[PDB]
Amino acid sequence: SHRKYEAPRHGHLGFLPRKRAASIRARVKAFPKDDRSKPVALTSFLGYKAGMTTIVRDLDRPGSKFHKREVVEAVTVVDTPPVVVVGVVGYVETPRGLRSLTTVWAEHLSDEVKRRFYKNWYKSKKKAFTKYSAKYAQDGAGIERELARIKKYASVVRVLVHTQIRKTPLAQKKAHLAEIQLNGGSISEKVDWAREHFEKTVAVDSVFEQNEMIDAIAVTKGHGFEGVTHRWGTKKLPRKTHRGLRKVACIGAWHPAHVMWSVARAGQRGYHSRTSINHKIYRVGKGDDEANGATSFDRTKKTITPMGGFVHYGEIKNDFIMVKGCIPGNRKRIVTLRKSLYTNTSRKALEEVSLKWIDTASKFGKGRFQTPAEKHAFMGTLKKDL
Amino acid sequence: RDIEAENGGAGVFNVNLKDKYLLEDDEWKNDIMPEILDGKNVYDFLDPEIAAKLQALEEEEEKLENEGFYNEIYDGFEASEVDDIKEKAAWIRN
Amino acid sequence: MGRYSVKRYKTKRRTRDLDLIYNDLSTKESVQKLLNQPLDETKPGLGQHYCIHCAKYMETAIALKTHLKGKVHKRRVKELRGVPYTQEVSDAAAGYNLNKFLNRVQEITQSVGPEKESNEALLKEHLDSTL
Amino acid sequence: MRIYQCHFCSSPCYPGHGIMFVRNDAKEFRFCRSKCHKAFKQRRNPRKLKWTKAFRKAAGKELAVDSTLTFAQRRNVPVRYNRELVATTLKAMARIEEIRQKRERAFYKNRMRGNKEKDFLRDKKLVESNPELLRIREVEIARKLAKEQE
Amino acid sequence: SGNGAQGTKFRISLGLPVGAIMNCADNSGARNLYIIAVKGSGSRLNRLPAASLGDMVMATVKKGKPELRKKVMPAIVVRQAKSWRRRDGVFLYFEDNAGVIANPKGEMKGSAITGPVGKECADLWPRVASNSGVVV
Amino acid sequence: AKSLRASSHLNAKSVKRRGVFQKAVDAREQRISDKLKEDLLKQKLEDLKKKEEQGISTSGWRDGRHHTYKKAKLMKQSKKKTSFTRF
RNA sequence: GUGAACAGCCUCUAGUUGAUAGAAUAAUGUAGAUAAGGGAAGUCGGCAAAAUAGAUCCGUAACUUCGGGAUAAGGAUUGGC
RNA sequence: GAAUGUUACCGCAAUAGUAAUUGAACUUAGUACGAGAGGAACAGUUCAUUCGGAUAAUUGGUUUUUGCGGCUGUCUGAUCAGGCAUUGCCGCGAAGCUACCAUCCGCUGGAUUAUGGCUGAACGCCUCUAAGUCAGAAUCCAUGCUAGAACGCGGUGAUUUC
RNA sequence: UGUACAACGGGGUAUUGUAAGCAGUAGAGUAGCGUUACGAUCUGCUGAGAUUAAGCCUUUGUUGUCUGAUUUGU
Ligand SMILES: [Mg+2]
Ligand SMILES: [Mg+2]
Ligand SMILES: [Mg+2]
Ligand SMILES: [Mg+2]
Ligand SMILES: [Mg+2]
Ligand SMILES: [Mg+2]
Ligand SMILES: [Mg+2]
Ligand SMILES: [Mg+2]
Ligand SMILES: [Mg+2]
Ligand SMILES: [Mg+2]
Ligand SMILES: [Mg+2]
Ligand SMILES: [Mg+2]
Ligand SMILES: [Zn+2]
Ligand SMILES: [Zn+2]
Repeated sequence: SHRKYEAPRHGHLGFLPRKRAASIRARVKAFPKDDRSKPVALTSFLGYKAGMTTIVRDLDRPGSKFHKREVVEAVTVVDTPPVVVVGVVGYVETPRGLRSLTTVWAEHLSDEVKRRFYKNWYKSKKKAFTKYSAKYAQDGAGIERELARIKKYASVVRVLVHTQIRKTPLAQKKAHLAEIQLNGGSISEKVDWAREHFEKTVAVDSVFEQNEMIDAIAVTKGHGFEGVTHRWGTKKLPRKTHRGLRKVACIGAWHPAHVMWSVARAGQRGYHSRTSINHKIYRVGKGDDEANGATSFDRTKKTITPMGGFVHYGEIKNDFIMVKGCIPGNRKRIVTLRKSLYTNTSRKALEEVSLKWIDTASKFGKGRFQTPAEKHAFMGTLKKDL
Repeated sequence: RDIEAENGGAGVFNVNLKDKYLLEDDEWKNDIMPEILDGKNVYDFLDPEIAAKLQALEEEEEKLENEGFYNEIYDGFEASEVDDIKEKAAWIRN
Repeated sequence: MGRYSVKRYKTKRRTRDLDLIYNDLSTKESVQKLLNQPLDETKPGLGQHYCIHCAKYMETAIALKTHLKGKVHKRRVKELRGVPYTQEVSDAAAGYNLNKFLNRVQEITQSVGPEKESNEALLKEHLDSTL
Repeated sequence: MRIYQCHFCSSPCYPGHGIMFVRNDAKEFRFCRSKCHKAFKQRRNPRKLKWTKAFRKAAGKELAVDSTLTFAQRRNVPVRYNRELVATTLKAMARIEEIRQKRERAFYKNRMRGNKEKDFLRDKKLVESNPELLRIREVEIARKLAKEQE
Repeated sequence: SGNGAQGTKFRISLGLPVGAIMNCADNSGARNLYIIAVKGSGSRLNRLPAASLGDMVMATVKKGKPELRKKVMPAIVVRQAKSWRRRDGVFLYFEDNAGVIANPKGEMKGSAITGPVGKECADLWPRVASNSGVVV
Repeated sequence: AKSLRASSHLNAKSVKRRGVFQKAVDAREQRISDKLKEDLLKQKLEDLKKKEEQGISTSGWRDGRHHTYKKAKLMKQSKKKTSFTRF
């Protein structure tokens, strides 16, 4: 008979199965639709999540109760040194779907990206792409033929890039390699662009800019095996119920004589792939800017890195992206930043961000000081300093 | 409201509150006032004749620098002797 | 964090502040108003037997007398001896509103302090006479 | 946007940090930290807690009255915006901070004078009081030097 | 946001679920107020309706005039002990929970409010703002 | 309320989208593309300065390795009867 | 020794050091705890926990077989020198 | 997780699942409409409810960091430094975890239902229907989102001297 | 056999709240002859001292380490 009181089900059936993601780098499942008359452009970028901090924004939002008023907001900092273009892949349309027809690599690759092709790098003879690089000799036949094949048959063109992980504070030396779709001119112009950009760097400010909505694709933080109460958000059973209260009391009271797929069960929590959308870029910071932590209202010459560095990350010494709010993944995880799949019609996508202040107090405690000069000036002369 | 209706309408038009400022120079209207400088609020230092007050403070500083406000041996002991005593005391404590 | 501190100094179990009690004792009119209160049914002792220093009602005059003869009351009396520690002290220790804080200290030492001391002397001798 | 000082320890209170308590007489108590807020709730005395600026000024650990400490005060009468006046104020703030730091250092130096004299007297008394240990030290010195010689 | 309220209301931490007793901050003769319903409350199984500062509730007088007693009336929450975030950048709280008696249009029954009134409630309700002596 | 998939709201959105929002998207695209070109030119100039210090038919097989591999694979599929398109 | 105390806690004489181990620190348990704001809205039912607690002084109703009820209830206090 | 040369990197997408919801507010406006009393909506904007997915800058909770300090009783002659009290107890406490007790984010193309039509017979009138055809619901199928067939597949690197 | 790796050390960044030792003429008083003796506590040297990656950041120092096992072919 019918359930007496209505309640919505616990959890979302479209995020199934709640299994560990197959890779630590979450896949981009859809790129923006290509417009051929537009100039050539990358559709995505790769970065590393460094941490969070706090800002003060001078908000312009007509019709809002906080119009012409200051708001304090959380932001996420992503460390984004330039990526290095190393290859190009062509894709053809078939009745079974998109098929990669051919791949062309650049003549010279760094050991940073060569490490991605090894499980035991220190023992290997490092022979990867050595015979391939010999195909660039004597007027480059083979290379030219495969570029001609891409031009003649490809309906989609993607470019193989990799991170420069040696510019981050990470202990990992092996770089991250990814395909990034080229949306822009014709197929021929896409291929010419890729061939021209082989072994060259693309910086994040030649892909994004401030006041733009982007999407964050990443694997969430893992939490191991989890019970139903916290994995699914179900209600705890009364105190000292026999055989536990972090359970669902009845997993089936009705006919099918099985456990339904729609019933909450204990299992893996976290380390899933997620694509969150519409995060506004608050700042595109440059790595050689001495005051990239400073605003027009705060005249302190300071960088973005908080005192003592980001906890478990280190210091920001490269270009960075500051997006408001939070993104999937924990600090130092590789994240993919994607351009919007559609033209956002909300006015927040039109707002221009004007930051009044960026928090650089220490995250390793209840940080009270923004700079070491400020801490020293407030405290005064110490016993060791005399 | 006519300006608003021709620009964006209600809830889309963003009015500039600085346009009615009565300042000495009209180019100063769209100027950002700084608020923080190295842990200090600019507003509670902002004052007319702060330049004269700073000058008086500097005269005080010069008077101290002339007076000598900013500027190993004992009776019965030389420098090597006090060093020897210090080393022996450190040895004893250790 | 601990249970003792939580259940004693929970916000819903807060007590009157020392600067407020200092202001209560500073003026004679406040002293007389707090000494002579209307018969209130919801206060202990029908609103009578009120110690101003501790901001506390007692059920009876004998309870008030035994309270005045105690280390708790003497502790509160010692606490109310100095400057009442406004936000001006913290601002001045930071180096801000220094002239304002110094003027306030001068006023306490010159006028408000000795008047409070005289009121406290008169209040103590009245409590001795009536108790 | 304004930097406040903690009601308990006078530390700077930046936006977002700490917590504010409003008393029924409309007085705001801003606290930089949970530590200071819990001390206030337990009703501890900031002038007796040694880690606070109120105590340090009360006990004379740092100079409290100086001509550099009078420039910063809450301005309740505004002045019209002037670009060059703002520029002069910004230069003056750095100059005042530099002079205040120099005078703070000098104050700590004057407070700590006599330390070397005390240390030397203590060392002399200890050396005078330990003749046997010094003899052991000399034997160790002579044996180590003879080992180096041979 | 309630009838008589002026504009939208952004989310505030909830401090007063049904069954709470707050003080009466006006001068209409009531001493405390017992919350029995919250206007604008949503619906979810097992979840208690709760009120924050600037909300309208239905309340009974437990202590005060017998004329005020045995009647269910609207009240507007002007103070709460649960800390809440201000968008300027501070979490804050009051000493007590407090409300004032109103009619369904949000007009004040009493003539004055003793103690501070939260800015959010004052800005939401113009009659509370008119009867307020202290706005934080 | 109107759902996210409500026709009249989506029609109003499309009318709004064809105008000022698409204008903003296009202008940002032009700015970013100019920055990308300048980035390439700057890399060329740096490499040039550094080197100053130092000084088509697609028919047939892709290569002989590809020829041997695909021929062997197709022969193996014929022999083991594992072809998707041939018997 | 503490303390009213053959209580609990720590120690001297004497006596043991036995009870399968090692490494890890998911869920669910068993045993024990803490929690903002609210304060029984939970539940068949305040079940369970929490709150109280030693001693000194002030004070203590109905009812009553006049013996009680009574540690009724309600208050002030407690270190060290 | 065996096996279809070995080993490695980048990918495709059959199939299965799928997700958002509701209320108010400004403007339209004191307008249409109305003797009056009253009193809308589309287009343009701003918040919130329920749900969902993350997240930890900040606030709060938590403490074997037994990190720092203190307290009772006893024991180590005292000081010092410590032990025990089934984590002894009290205050603070980073890190980690975590809360509508904290913050962020959650869309747009095709085909349709009722119904309103166009052209038009049946039936020399007529008729949205018979043939043909236009719109149109929170619906359907997709776009987007999750997994990826361990017996679905593609592209690419290296491929062994006792 | 190297922006190599590690163990320590250094510097930051955080946490607590002023170490041990010595001194004073600060200390309710009491005992003996203005003085000495006991004396909770207070003050100074001293934001001192302790801790700080175990899932914090960093590093021109010191000392070491870089080595075995097994299997795979169109
Ligand atoms: Mg932190
Ligand atoms: Mg229920
Ligand atoms: Mg609680
Ligand atoms: Mg009930
Ligand atoms: Mg019930
Ligand atoms: Mg009884
Ligand atoms: Mg499908
Ligand atoms: Mg509309
Ligand atoms: Mg959650
Ligand atoms: Mg002990
Ligand atoms: Mg017709
Ligand atoms: Mg597979
Ligand atoms: Zn008292
Ligand atoms: Zn503080």
